[PDB]
Amino acid sequence: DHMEMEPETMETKSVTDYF
Amino acid sequence: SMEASCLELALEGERLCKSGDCRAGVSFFEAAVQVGTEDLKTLSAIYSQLGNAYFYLHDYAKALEYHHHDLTLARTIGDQLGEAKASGNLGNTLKVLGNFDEAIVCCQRHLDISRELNDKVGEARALYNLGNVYHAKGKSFFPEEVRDALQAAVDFYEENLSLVTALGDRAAQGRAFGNLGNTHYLLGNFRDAVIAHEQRLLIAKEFGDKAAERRAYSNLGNAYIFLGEFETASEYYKKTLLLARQLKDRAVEAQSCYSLGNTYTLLQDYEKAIDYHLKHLAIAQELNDRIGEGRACWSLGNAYTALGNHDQAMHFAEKHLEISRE
Repeated sequence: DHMEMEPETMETKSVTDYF
Repeated sequence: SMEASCLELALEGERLCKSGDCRAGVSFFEAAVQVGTEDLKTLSAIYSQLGNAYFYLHDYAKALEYHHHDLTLARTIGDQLGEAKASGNLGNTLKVLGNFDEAIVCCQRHLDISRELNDKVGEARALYNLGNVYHAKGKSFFPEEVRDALQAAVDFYEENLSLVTALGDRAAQGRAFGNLGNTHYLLGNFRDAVIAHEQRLLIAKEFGDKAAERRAYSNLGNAYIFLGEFETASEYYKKTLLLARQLKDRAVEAQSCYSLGNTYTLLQDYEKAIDYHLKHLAIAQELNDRIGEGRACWSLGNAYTALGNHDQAMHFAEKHLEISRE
């Protein structure tokens, strides 16, 4: 019985962060 | 200028990745790197997006390379927020690659920096990541150090749940509850696993997230098996099956049937066991799942042997020997 895990999150950046 | 073309290319990269075309988007980010730019801040965000895109394409070696460039550039320019983010990303990539010691250090840096900056959103995200790494580390092996890794995961998930409750972030609660429930399951805290997966189920329903709903039913089923509550467990696997069909997921439908087969065997209702095992056997051929086909054969051989049919037992064992060789 394999337990099913929740997805990893990742942190995100955008070139538009600096507009 | 170079800087303007670089931005134009990067924008298209981000558009394509958001639209779910990571392959096309990667090329635009790589074109943007090729053209180049003096703005190291912009470049850093392009590396980070490449890292994540390769991560989602399952090229984890490439993901690591790009997140390491981002981490380094974040230090070069003294962008503490960017350093924290790149560290979390590197830690998550190391975790998938099975490098748990370094993953812990990187994820811990994401957290420590998030606290220093009083960034509650980042802090919370880092605690979820750390829970994940300790869970994977414990599961990869209880020896005391293994129990301690799993218990630290529980603590990290609980701390996360506490902050994301203050933040009103329901999707984050969903993720934490699910992985907390799996960690409780590994520790043998089966009642606590149900409680966590029940909360996860509720949140899945609230978002209309059918696959999360299906995961939760399935995880609840597994916990009830180890609680000796086989009837309740079969009832949850019935919910996953109904959802499998709805979703037109062939593999997931096959698992539910297998799971039900095993559950009736534990109840000692051998006719139903046979029934669902056959349905699993069928779908396993269809998906080109050879491994599955053998398992069904072995399961069916054991059921027919316990039922009384000593002929079909021999036939499926006969079919089990074939598949195993093939």
